[PDB]
Amino acid sequence: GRNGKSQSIIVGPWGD
Amino acid sequence: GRNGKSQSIIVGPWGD
Amino acid sequence: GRNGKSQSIIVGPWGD
Amino acid sequence: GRNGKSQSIIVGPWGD
Amino acid sequence: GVTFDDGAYTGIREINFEYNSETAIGGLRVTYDLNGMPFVAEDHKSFITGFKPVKISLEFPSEYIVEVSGYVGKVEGYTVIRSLTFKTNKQTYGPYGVTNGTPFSLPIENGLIVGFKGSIGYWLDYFSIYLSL
Amino acid sequence: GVTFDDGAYTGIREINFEYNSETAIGGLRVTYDLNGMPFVAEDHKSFITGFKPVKISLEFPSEYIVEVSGYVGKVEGYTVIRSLTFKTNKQTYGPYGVTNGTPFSLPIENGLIVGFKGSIGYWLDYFSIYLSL
Amino acid sequence: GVTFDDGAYTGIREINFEYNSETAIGGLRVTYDLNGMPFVAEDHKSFITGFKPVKISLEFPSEYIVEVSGYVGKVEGYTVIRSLTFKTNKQTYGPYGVTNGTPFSLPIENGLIVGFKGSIGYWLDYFSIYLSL
Amino acid sequence: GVTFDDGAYTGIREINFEYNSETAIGGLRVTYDLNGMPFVAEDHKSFITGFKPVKISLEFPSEYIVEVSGYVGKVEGYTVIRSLTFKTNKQTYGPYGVTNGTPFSLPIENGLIVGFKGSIGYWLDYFSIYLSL
Repeated sequence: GRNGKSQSIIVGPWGD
Repeated sequence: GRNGKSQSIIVGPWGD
Repeated sequence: GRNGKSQSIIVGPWGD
Repeated sequence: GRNGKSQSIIVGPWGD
Repeated sequence: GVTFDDGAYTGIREINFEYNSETAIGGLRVTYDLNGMPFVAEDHKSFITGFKPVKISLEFPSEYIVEVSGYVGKVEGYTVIRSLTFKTNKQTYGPYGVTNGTPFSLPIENGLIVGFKGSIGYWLDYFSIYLSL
Repeated sequence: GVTFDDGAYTGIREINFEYNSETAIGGLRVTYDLNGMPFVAEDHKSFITGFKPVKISLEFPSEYIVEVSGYVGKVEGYTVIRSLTFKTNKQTYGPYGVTNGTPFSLPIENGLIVGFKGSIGYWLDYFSIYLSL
Repeated sequence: GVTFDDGAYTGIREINFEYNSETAIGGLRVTYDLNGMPFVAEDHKSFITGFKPVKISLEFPSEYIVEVSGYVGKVEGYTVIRSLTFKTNKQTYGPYGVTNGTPFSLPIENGLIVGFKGSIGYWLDYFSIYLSL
Repeated sequence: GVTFDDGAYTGIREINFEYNSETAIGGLRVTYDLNGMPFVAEDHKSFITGFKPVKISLEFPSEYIVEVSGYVGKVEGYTVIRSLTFKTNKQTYGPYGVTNGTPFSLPIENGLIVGFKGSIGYWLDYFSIYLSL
């Protein structure tokens, strides 16, 4: 937790 | 365009 | 870590 | 205005 | 119906809405979190009555919605949301309503729902979701 | 199949993928925009052949995807994406594939798709979308 | 002094604060925009009086802050903000206070200030800024 | 000098730049992280030589920059960055260069630097920073 990796909004998945 | 209103990610709409 | 609180970019503080 | 280019928060410049 | 737009907030504490097992979804009222404090948005009501209200009070902030799904369908010629299901990281709430017609689903891998906008007349006509980290 | 994750970029310039009118979606290869330059991500291929390839080269940056939809369905017991449709602010591309089963749709009111991750075996097993302003 | 954190909003409509040409900055009270409506945050007051209040009411949304700068300096052993200047896309407001000591500046090329947090005792001890698109 | 704009990435792995204890900062070359992979941006070089190069290779992703500061000053009539200091959550790198003139500082309470743009001639004329969660 709390690192130098930029976070992104991710929606899905579809197909499960 | 280019004003002081914070932008947001909006998904949808569903129901059309 | 990983909760329902929206995160924000915060710069500063200035004055320390 | 309103195109397919991802926007980013940019602070600065410093040195002017 | 009449359109509404709660705008964006810092999270969600509670969601109350109406549903009718024969027709479709009715009114909706969301209680968001605004920088740590409860913020009850305006009640977006149906033009009619005869619904059953469901009150989902999330265990904020440890509990948050990870997926919203439901069914879209025509009711008297109107295309409206007929069923809704809110899945959180703790449990599933729903489905509530008529699960017939076209299904839709918004699973969220990363991010949070921070707002709702849409339109409600006799029933919930349609709606959108604000997403943010 | 084998999972993949292109990560996030600054936009999308082109999307190439396979589809079979009888089975489902096959391989996928996206060409993103990385700070103004083309960036062709790795080709995520199907384990098999016999598909038809479609190449959607968007008119970046004036043209962008405003909605992705399609159908999910079982093919030989596997739940996979069987049909895909990419709608932009200029035109619709698709549907390509078998439009039978459970429909799904990601209309975007505001924001941009900036990445894809998922898994592909014989066909496209499932996928997610990176969203950002 | 006592810490405060207004949290994040959708913009800024007005900023009121105290300044003393001999000492430093005093109390601060911000009126933000919350999804189109005015939202006056709590008044963060100085422990003492003897200041001059300045009221900057921005022409929202056409007018927004594009840079915040000022001076940091010791006042009776305390490191505090002694001067502040708010530059918008329409005009500059300030400087107000004592412009001596260490200068600081937050020019914004792209993005918006959407919140303030900090600490105020006799004077403004320090502060941070929430940034967002 | 000649302007440059690396654009945005997913993080920073390494930063190499030139400094002269008498004049100011020289060339700059950043190695970013792009979705888990190293991505060395183009080398933005000084028009002249005679500098000392410093190579800051961050321990990505556990290590990230939490503040960038330095000094702005005139060198032969040109306003340029004369000193730079990069503080991470593990250690401080710098200051490197001439610490005279107007100080500036970008402490980051929450968020990450994901890009650099600016202009370099004989020395670093000025620069901006891309911020993101």
